[PDB]
Amino acid sequence: MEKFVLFAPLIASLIAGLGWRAIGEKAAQYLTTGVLFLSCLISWYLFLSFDGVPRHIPVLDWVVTGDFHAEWAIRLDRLTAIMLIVVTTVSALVHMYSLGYMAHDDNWTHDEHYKARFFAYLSFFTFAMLMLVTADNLLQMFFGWEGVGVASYLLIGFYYKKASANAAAMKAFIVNRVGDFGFLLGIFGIYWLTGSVQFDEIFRQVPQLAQTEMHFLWRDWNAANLLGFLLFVGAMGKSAQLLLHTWLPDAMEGPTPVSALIHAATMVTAGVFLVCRMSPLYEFAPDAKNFIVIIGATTAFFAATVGLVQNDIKRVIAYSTCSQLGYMFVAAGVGVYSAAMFHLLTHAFFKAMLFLGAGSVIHAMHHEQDMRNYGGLRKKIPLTFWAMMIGTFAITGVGIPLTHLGFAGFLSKDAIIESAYAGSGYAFWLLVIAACFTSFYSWRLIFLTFYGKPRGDHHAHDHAHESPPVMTIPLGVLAIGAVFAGMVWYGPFFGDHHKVTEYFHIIAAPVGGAIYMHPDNHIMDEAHHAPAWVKVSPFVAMVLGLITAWTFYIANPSLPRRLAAQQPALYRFLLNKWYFDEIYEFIFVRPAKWLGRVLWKGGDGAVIDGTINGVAMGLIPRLTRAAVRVQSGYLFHYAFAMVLGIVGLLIWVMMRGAH
Amino acid sequence: MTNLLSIITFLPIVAAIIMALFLRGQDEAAARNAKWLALLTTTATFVISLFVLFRFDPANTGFQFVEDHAWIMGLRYKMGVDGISVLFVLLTTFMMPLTILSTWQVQDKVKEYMIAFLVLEGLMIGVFTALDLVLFYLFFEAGLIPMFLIIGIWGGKDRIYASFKFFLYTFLGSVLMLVAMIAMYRMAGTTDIPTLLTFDFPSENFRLLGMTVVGGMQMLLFLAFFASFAVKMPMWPVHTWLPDAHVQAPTAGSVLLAAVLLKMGGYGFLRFSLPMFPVASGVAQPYVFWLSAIAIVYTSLVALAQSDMKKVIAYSSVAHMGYVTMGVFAANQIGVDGAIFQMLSHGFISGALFLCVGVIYDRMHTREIDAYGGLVNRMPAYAAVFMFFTMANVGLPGTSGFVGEFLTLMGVFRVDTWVALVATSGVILSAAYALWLYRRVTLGQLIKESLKSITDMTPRERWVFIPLIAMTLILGVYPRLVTDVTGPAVAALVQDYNQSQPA
Ligand SMILES: [Ca+2]
Repeated sequence: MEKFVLFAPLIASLIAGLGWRAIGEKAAQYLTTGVLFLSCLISWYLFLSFDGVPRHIPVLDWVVTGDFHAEWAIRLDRLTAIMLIVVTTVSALVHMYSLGYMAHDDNWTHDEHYKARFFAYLSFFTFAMLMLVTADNLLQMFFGWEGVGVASYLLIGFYYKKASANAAAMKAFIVNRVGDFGFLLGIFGIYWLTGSVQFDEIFRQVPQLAQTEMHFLWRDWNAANLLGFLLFVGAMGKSAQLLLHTWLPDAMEGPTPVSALIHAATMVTAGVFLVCRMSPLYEFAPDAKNFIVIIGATTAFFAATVGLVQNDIKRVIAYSTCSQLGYMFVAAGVGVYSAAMFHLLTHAFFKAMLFLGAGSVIHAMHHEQDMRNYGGLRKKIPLTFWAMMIGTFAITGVGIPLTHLGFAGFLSKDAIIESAYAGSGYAFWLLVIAACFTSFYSWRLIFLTFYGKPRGDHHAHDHAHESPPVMTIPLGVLAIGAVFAGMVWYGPFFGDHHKVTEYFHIIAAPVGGAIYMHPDNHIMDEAHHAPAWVKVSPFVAMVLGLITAWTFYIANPSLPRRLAAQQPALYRFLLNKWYFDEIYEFIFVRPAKWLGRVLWKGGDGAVIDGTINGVAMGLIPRLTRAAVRVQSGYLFHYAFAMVLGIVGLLIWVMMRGAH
Repeated sequence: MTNLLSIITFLPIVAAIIMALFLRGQDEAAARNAKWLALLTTTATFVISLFVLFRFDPANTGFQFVEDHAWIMGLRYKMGVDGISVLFVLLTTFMMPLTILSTWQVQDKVKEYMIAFLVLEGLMIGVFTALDLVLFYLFFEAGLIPMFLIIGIWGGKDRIYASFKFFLYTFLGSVLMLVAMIAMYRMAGTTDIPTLLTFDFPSENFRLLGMTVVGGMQMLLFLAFFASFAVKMPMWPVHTWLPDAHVQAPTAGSVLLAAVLLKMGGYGFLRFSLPMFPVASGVAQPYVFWLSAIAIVYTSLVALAQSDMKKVIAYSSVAHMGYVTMGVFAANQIGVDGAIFQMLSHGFISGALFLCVGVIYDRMHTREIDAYGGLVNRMPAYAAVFMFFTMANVGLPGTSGFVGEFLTLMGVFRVDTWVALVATSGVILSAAYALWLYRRVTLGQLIKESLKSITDMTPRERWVFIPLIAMTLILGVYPRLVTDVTGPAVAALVQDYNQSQPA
């Protein structure tokens, strides 16, 4: 039953991807879309019927060599069941949404066929993420890890005739490879310290790992801290965390349905999930968690400021995902992994809707993506307006301040902000400030597109119309999650310590549970006991950013233009996204190309070949010319040589003496 | 069925002699006969070598299928296989039928082309079956002759220089190994490889010229063999023959040059350097580690700078062999198993990539990257195949490329973390040059009149690739098909290496 969920999407993708010609494009699209829905139902049944006893379903042996063994296997615990409904639900919806969004594409000429290929890529992308989240060992986690990398590269560069898409997909693969470099070094370290790559066997040995010193490069390190850091470098790349983030903004070059799947279900959630799946190790690594928070909190702030000034609709939502994933890393760092998963689960719902909502706008607006040309549109697109509004409500966290009643992201974000206060003063303050910036760019997105004077070319504006039901029903189903999901799962994830324990079926060896929390950790409790000025600050900052957005676009709409002129250097800094790309091109790309040409022409050509050719073709021919010259043809010279030979040999015999 | 190794070794050579004698005519029908005769011969050799593969017993770490006869000058003709060398026989016989099938459109001196490949196969197989020290050297060096002519007659515009550099560079390194083989022959009084595997060559230090020779006689013998296998592998910096020979050879020549002949250097390390000179190998481990780490980084950056598509693939091979060298000299079960897997895996992937170059070389007669672009628009099947092997070339999990890379890196980590960190960066660098080459050649718009009418892969071309895609995926998903065979033999090899280390 679990195997069907895992392997059905792969089989559908193979049939649709390679054999759509035999069975036609339409049968291929329905095969992938239909098979996803069936797995989504099986995922929900697995999720709502889980009794709390993790299951281990073996499939095949992958790599066996001496004492090293990793297997194709399926583990089903609370974490796996959670990720199942998140992956399959959003993937199933994205397949349905794609049936209309890609119905007639302007990127391709009518000769070219793309519909069957696109749906095969989505099914395989689903397969890779499913393989990642059901992993029983660190190696299979890597396969899915690299699997989403190649599926994303296929989909981010779906429009292979667009040089911008081909560069963007290439960038995503390379940057995520930089993350996989640390991941791999963590896997090597774990195997040699514990003799296994299986999660349970690793967790059993974690307490000794915390007291272990491991040599690595120039010094010895606490094993747990080093390994936690090395595995986190992988999570930073996959979740587009700070310093490994530049690939996510450019993933917009792909189709809009791909952005939703990357940003809410498959790619970015992998990093947080790894942190939560590997919590039995991060609980015994005090210093690794410290670094997770600083990265997590700085990313939330960094990605919030950049979203303030971006003008492309998807790139605003692109940075929102990075900032939102900042929050979930703070929660795991402070030691509350249920809250990290809680926000991950709720984030999947309203983030998918926001992207599927923005696809409708782009689809309706004749595929224009610059918000500067998006005025009005509220009456022209009724349902997309409200779905986007609900998405804004959830991400901003519109609720009743001191109660436990509101949209999805209201509850989950408050849990993280409460935990941040108990866990790190650095974390708590950056998050609320980011929470203030979140409200501005979220509502700035609404006012620019769904309000004001119809702004930009009237042709599309007049022709604007609501997209067909196939693109709106998935939005509707998502809305049923971006309102009730937070209230539905608050208790089991964050509400009561006993409630959280049984849900996750959690010094004793940190094994048997979906997550682990060290006994000395009480941040979850201290979050509940936190004062009231903590529990209301998110509502205050959210409102505060809202009023600025209202003040900046409805009333006195010239304030946004004037302020940049007052502080212009700070306008460029945000607009250029803090210049990270330019720094990398200077420090990594250009030097690497220059280094290769120097080694190619200077090393191989001038030093190594220059020497070899210099001897083979310079020296030996020079000795040949001397030999030819000495063969003068004069008889008296040849006799001289014979006499020199005898005289030299006689000198040799004389030095040895009579004896 | 008692001389199976002799049959698979000399059957291709005998067929070449028959073809040279009893095949007449230079018209297309005469050429058409030569291609069919070669294809049936290579297919026959592969089928017979499957009997070896399936009768082979992995649990037995001794030599199987052994045949021994008297020979000249007091030597013996002895052949056999074990878990370390059986798979290199099957790889050779597997690539040969596919390589023949890819030459089906060659019209220039076809009968002579087929003879050179048939002779080359027999000599390549002998390298892996020989169990006599001199017999190994005979097949090891005899292979230079047909390859010298394959590059010279059918190569590119620089083939005269490439063929001479290939022969003389390789010849220079192996003559030093010949003198070491004569010395081992005199010390042990035998050329029997099984007997030399248990002999203890002296390792007590002595002084030679102005330096101490750490490792004594073993180090001197080790260095002679290292010179031969380092150039053959090739290792950095003795690699600069490969970007000439592999590039200037005909496509079929490049396939066998990269898929098979490179493996003779790595197999040499597993057959001789580690078993017969363990003390010297332990001493040389630090230097081999950094030469191999340098090779991965150095040639990965050099590949990124190439303007010539075939040269990118050529330089890629040198990086991939860097993993093999590290894995061998990590001298633990994980590293050595990864090294053998990496060698076999690189055979399918590198060969396939050289066939991908030939597909578009045949149509356009150029190797400049900038002469292509947007080929996906006219060549959908090619872009899919080229993409698959591009991804295998960057060690993507699920393809056989990942397994060999992963295990050699983890075996080295156990010994040296600095080396493993530098070598592991190849995953970042391999993706860089491999993806950039694929993008610049296959993706984009078709904006050149020359490429406007380009055709897609023909059915024969598609069928050459399908076996290579199968092996890459099968071994990527089920590598146990390889490690079950090599497991027990590597375990015994690793154990002897440990028991010989100085105490
Ligand atoms: Ca031995």
